[PDB]
Amino acid sequence: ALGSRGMRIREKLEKELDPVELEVEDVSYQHADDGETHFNLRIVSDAFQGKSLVKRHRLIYDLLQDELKSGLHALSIVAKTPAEV
Repeated sequence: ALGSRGMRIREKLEKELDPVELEVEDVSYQHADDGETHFNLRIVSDAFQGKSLVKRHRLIYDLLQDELKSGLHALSIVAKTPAEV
């Protein structure tokens, strides 16, 4: 399935957000093993309660910043609470 970066991204989000639903989709092929440069993320987590869309976005970027500083180019983020699905 996922390459090494994809697996790290999934594990980091699982560890920090304990999401009820999590999808990590490598879409590097759309922009270019293709490099693991682009992922779509769909995360359903309690941790987003009370946070604006942009705050949720920035939270995820912060958690994954080490990837962004070493080959990860873009993340497309859908971040919802269980109450929102």
